[PDB]
Amino acid sequence: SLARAGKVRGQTPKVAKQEKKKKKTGRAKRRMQYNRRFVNVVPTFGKKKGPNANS
Amino acid sequence: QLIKNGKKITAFVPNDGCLNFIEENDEVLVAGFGRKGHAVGDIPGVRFKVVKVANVSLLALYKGKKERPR
Amino acid sequence: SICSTYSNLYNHPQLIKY
Amino acid sequence: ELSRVDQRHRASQLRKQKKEAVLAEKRQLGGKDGPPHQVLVVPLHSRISLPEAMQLLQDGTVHLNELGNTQNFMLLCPRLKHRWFFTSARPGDLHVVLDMAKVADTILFLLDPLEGWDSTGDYCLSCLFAQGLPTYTLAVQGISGLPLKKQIDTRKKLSKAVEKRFPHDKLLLLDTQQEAGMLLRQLANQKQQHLAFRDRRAYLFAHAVDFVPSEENNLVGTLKISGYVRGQTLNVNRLLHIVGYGDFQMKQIDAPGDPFPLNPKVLMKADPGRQESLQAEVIPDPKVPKGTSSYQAEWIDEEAEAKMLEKYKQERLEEMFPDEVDTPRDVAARIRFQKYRGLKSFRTSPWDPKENLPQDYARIFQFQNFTNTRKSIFKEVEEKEVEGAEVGWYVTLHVSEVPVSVVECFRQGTPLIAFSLLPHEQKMSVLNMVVRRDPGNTEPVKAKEELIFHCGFRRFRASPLFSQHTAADKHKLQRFLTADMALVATVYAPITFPPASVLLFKQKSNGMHSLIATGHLMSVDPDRMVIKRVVLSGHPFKIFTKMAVVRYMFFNREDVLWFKPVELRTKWGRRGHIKEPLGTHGHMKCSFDGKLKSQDTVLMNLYKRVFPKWTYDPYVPEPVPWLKS
RNA sequence: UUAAAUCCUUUAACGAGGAUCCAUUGGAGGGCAAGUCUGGUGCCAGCAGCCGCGGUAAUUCCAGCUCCAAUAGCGUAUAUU
RNA sequence: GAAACCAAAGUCUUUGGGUUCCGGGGGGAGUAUGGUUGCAAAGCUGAAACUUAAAGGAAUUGACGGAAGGGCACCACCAGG
Repeated sequence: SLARAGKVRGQTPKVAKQEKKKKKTGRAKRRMQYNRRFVNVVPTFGKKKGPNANS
Repeated sequence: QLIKNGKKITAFVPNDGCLNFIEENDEVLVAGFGRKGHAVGDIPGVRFKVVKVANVSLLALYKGKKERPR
Repeated sequence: SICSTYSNLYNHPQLIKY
Repeated sequence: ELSRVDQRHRASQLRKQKKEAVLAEKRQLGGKDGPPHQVLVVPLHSRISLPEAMQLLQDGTVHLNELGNTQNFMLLCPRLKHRWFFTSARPGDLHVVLDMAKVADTILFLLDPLEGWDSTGDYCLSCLFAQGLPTYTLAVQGISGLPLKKQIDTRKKLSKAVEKRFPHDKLLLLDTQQEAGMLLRQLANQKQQHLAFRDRRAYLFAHAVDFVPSEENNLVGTLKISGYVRGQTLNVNRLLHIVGYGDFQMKQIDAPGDPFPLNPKVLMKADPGRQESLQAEVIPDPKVPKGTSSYQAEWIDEEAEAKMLEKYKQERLEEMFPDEVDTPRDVAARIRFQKYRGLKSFRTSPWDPKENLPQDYARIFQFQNFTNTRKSIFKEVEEKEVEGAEVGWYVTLHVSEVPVSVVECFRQGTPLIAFSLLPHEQKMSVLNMVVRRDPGNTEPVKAKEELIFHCGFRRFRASPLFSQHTAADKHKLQRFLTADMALVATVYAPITFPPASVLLFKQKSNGMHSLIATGHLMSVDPDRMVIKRVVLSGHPFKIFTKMAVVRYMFFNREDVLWFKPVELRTKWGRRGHIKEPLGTHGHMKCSFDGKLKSQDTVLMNLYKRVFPKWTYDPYVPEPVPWLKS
């Protein structure tokens, strides 16, 4: 009774990944992190927007 | 059934579709769940989980990184 | 005559007994 | 247990038991009493020259046997007290490799130093992995013919490249004869990987083949196959199957002298008539006025490419929409879907397994209790001893009825093996085999396509059915072979006992076999129901509270009345049923548990039982060497 | 350099434009840092050390994008503190 | 002091007057076994495997009462049409 194995993994639509430019790695990534949170700061009255905050 | 002592135990195969990689009379490497002898979460009476099936890992088979012999 | 059928049970394979 | 000396005594007793079992297991193979140690050799890359490794590996005493193309030899030494039979096989050649690697005790893979393996080597290695690996030894050829600064880096890069297929295994290089002796000593003492299908039947490798024709015109004669028994005790009354040429009965077994003894004519048995198994693959027994109307009378080359792209579009419309088949507006729906019925739930709704069976099941065999019969047969194989020829004996087999061309194949270079079957194995049944798709090929495959099967020492063309691998009584038909799903192929075939490895190939073009699927054999029974589902879609175009008027699902009025007892479901999760048709066209009233969206779509599921086609034939064409495009 | 070599160090020549000489391992409800995003599934498959998520809008599943942590390292099991 | 309460249940992170017994999440279980005493009943000492995300202690409000009292209505009754 019931007991499917791998129903949804094999049943989900297969979408290939997009091709984007490579990320900076190492000290360059830490530089890009630093000048995003502490250098080009945006004035906000309550700071209600996160980094991944969408809609 | 374990080799070194002969005990019968039950191991939970973690991910979806990973059960099809295990066959009867296959050599498996098994580790615990993490609570050191305690049944973990939703599964009653199971202390263990499968790590390797036929000398390749379940994670490599799940991600399609390796093929298993038989 | 909507979802009704007769479906007689015929021509079964020969089985090897135990 | 306590009492430390008694605990150590228990440990010593367990040590002695395990040591006795291991030493008993290791005496059976490659020695004075046992059969010769068969070692097959595959060079994975095309740059590797196999004859150089073979003249490096031959030197004890060698006996250079020969064939039409292949050159395999017999090795004997009393220094290691060991007896070998070395054979060669080339990758890409599906026939030879897959036919005689299923009898070798040890496989030796050869790897070129610079790259890991060729594409043909990868294809052959995937087939060998999927068919069942014996004990394998990795070896390389061109390491010592390099500068040392390049030698160390080449070994490092090669060990990096190997790890994706063989996770952790040592590499033994062959350039000198001393290295060959070390490799021979390594192959003499190895942890043997025991393959079950070899062990539960009685297989044989043909060391010499003779033909005595009864009549030249009939092209039929007696085979004399001489070789070493390696499986179980070989019984004359059992049938014999040659892997590429079918199953048929034997006549006589005799024992000549051993041509290759480690430390240096009479017949054993002839077949009785009654006790011999009968070769029968199938069942033997098959008043009104002139003008008034009824309304008032109630008061009284590129075609294959186009088909391939059509198959691609069909597979694309099968995955993004699972089983929706359009209702034809020319034919009435109750006529085209006459044999389809509605199930309340696919798991719990009853369906008689013997309800409406085709005439093809009147030609096959069923098992009353397959597990019990398998257990009894295996118990009679292992626990019982039969008066036939034991393993390790050099015997000659007189087999009554064979075609001539098989002998011709043995003179072309193709290897010949023959295995004695289990009882009730020549009969035909419906094999259910669980298979998953190999990522090497991406060709779309429908349900009843014609595919070539390698199901455990058997090869046959067949048209399977693909189903979900569930635990319920009913299993839904899969119209296409999905890549990540593990599916069940259901097809008519001679019945064999698990465990058995299963390979699914497809004839691509120019005799090139493409590996499309692999897996193993599940329990065999024709009672495993395969259900084809057809989904009819309709559009709810007048929405009120809890009820709606739906069009385009049918087009007649009696078509709605025919499918009235079948309930409708909804892509947004609603459940309902048809109340009444209103239009003379396919307009109908449907009640639901909730209110339908304007964005919504009603749909119903119809179910029928489908049975596989009878396209079984043991003949399979010989593959050409495999190559990439 | 060294018994003789290898490696390190020193120096001839060739050797960098992003489809490259391309960095991963885990996670994104809370504990605990980072999505009420989109598609599929529908107490099923599954996730989840714990609390809990999934029975048709799933912040927790399977995937795409994005984001977070450590980083040539990151997980999991076990003993111990 | 968690509090109800307590001149002790105080002189406690400003923690040391002497000393005896005894507890370590809830079950298994005061169970099995062993020893000992008893005519017996049983008393004393006393586990493990396994199971479980809880069990409890103090107080704070009051849906719901099959708890009780009053009041109102010819969309309730009485006498009637």
